[PDB]
Amino acid sequence: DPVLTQTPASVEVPVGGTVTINCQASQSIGKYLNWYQQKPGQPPKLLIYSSSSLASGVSSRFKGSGFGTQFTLTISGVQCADAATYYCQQGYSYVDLENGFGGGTELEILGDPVAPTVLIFPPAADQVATGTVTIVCVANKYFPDVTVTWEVDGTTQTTGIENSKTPQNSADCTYNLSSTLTLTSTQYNSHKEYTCKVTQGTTSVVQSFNRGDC
Amino acid sequence: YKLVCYYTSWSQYREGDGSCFPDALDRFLCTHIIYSFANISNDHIDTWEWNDVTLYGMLNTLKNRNPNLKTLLSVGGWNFGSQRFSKIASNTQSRRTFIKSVPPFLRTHGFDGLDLAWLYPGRRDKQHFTTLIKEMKAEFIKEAQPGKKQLLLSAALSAGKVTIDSSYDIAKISQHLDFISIMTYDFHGAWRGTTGHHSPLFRGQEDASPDRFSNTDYAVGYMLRLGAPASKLVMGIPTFGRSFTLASSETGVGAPISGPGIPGRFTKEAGTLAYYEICDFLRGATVHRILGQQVPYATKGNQWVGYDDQESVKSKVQYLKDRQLAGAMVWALDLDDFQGSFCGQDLRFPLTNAIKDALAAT
Amino acid sequence: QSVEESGGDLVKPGASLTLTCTASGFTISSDYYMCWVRQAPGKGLEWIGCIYIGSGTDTYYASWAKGRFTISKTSSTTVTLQMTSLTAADTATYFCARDKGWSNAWGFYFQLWGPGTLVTVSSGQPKAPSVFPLAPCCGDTPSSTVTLGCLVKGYLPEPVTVTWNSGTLTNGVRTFPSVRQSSGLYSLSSVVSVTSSSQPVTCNVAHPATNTKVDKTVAPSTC
Ligand SMILES: *[C@@H]1O[C@H](CO)[C@@H](O[C@@H]2O[C@H](CO)[C@@H](O[C@@H]3O[C@H](CO[C@H]4O[C@H](CO)[C@@H](O)[C@H](O)[C@@H]4O)[C@@H](O)[C@H](O)[C@@H]3O)[C@H](O)[C@H]2NC(C)=O)[C@H](O)[C@H]1NC(C)=O
Repeated sequence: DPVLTQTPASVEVPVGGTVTINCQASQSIGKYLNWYQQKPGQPPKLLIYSSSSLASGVSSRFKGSGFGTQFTLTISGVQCADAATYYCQQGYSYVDLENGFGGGTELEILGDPVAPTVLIFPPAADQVATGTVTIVCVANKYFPDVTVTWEVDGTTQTTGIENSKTPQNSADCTYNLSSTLTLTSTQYNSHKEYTCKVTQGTTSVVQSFNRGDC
Repeated sequence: YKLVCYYTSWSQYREGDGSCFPDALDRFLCTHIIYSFANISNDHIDTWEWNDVTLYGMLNTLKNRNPNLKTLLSVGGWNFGSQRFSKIASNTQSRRTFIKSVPPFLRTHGFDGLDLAWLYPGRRDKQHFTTLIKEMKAEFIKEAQPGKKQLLLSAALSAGKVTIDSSYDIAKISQHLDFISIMTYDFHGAWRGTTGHHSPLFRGQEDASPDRFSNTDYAVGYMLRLGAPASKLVMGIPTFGRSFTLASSETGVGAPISGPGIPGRFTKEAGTLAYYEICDFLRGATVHRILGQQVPYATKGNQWVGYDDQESVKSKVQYLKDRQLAGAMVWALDLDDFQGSFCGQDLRFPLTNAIKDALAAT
Repeated sequence: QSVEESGGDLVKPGASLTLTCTASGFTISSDYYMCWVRQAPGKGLEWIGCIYIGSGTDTYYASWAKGRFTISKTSSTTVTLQMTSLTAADTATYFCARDKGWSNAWGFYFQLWGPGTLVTVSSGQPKAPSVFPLAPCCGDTPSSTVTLGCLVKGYLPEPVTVTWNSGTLTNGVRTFPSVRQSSGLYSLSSVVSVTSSSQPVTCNVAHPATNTKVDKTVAPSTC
């Protein structure tokens, strides 16, 4: 059984830079190592078959190297649309295998910093009638990542918070985040001010609404 | 029939026309070409020389025009050292990592199989040799998938009765190897103090021979008796000679010698002359044919060389065809006249072509 | 050269389910392997098994498959992954891939991949999403361009397909990754930026598992 371990787990790289991923096999697998790029929500895309051969229509930015038990993918002129998870896979045989693939390495691509524009969405009128409310807060077109804190009457919420973040935009390396605070209707209708606080290192942008403002 | 031909990596460093690279080889000359030798480094099969990888390429591109050509990589050799091959074969972990390293290594460089060249196992390594042979063939079988041809496993074995008795479990080993190259040459050497042909076909004159065993006929018949199937035996025919420096005015077989012969200009090894070197030696030498051994020798001054030529080679191929052997093994392509300009006439590989032709003649 | 998986569904634990990989224009070569690779939520690729198409009789499976998984060639254009004794740990996306055959120069590689099909293993029942509109409720001035969204909450199993104005509005839409609540149900948010001329704005949510289709038009302000 050839078992591939991949390091580092994740890595940040500035746009136009160069990255090197490491893949190593518990047995010699000769020149038969494959590299895949997998963007969020998609099947993998073959980048390099055999230790170093380029698949059709893949850029020379992707250089494969290595033999035996240690391999390397080098991504050059790191494009903003290269943010993905990269897997290596042994291409030697299908016999007595547990899993031919590695753990995968994630690219965080460092594009130009942009501050987020924050929006807040009070619950629809018919959402309170179900006994549970969910307040949606959205911060758009930002980099780097942010931290979100919810406040109810200026008091920061310790529980009930739920965040979702879109992949980096292939053009500008920027995120979009939707954070939802969920409360029972009794909790919502007994407090007055609700605050969404998005903090980007030290800069903070806020958007608030009041239960009676609606 | 199989015509199994060795190429040696060191034949590239010989001066001038002695330089031999795998691309100087006739793709259609042999059925199998074996590259000698690979290393075992950190219990992985690995390169030996520096340009092995590019020379591996030269050899295996020969199969492009002759797809039926098979190539093997030979592991071991003289400079490997029995101790190190023993340490690898005796340790259960070293074997697995070694055995598991071979198939991916052979395939990346385009070899069709492995040729074991443990020269030579010890009396204490006989079982280790059998388990290594068995487990190798075992993995070659497991590793095969639709679209992957199972890799070949062969071995170069001593033709000496003494080492065969000590080191090989012929009966058991025969069942796992695809073919066996029996090294039926180098039977006589300078340490014996007498001239003697190093690759005689038969014992010949009963008085002349020192022992009854140092001849190709006995070796072949012995391995057959020990349980090697005739269909798996490949009989070694050398394209080189053993030379001696005479110690007296006598030039016959058994004449006293002072040591190995004067080194050749291209092989630069005392006691060895390539066939193309012999053609130069033959100028102004007298040639004598040993009647009962059916092989020639030549003498010029204080030099005595027993060698194989185009006739003695045919007699040997005749013997192996009558024996229904698997075929002939040539050691080595780089010691034949691969240039075709050294021995007179226009043709390259005069000895191994003589084998091919005798194998093809009915 | 196309590959597409089908049959991914919601299943009770202990049940079994059969997925199907389908081919299109395969260069009429048999010497290749068809394989199944699974990917659990937020975790790596996991090889499952392969079947040699030239014989349809040689099968290779991962060690952990342990005979629950059976791959069969059923047509010139179909192979089936048959899964038995499913558990929560089998909740994953199931991909189909193909070889170009064995090559001493090139080896085994998956050039063709399918979009995947989702197998959700849960004792829960098929549940349709509860779509709610989103808008700014304050008295802020009605800007010429304002972001509006509709919230899809509480559905099982994945996925849902959200479009705006029946596919005619696509520029400026952000649909966020769904999140799994502690309740095991899923929920996602989708927003769009329109001008006042793009009024009225309507979002279409489809849920194949329950054959749910809901249309919702969002007013530029709350009420
Ligand atoms: C074929 O494979 C062989 C096995 O790996 C190679 O042999 C190795 O060759 C290198 C050449 O540099 C040797 O390295 C030297 O080692 C000596 C002695 O140290 C060794 O022994 C001690 C224990 O006594 C051990 O702790 C060391 O790690 C070494 O193993 C040093 O004095 C030198 O400075 C140098 O480092 C290896 O010793 C040798 N290993 C073996 C097991 O023979 C060989 O080079 C390969 N290539 C060929 C033959 O062409």
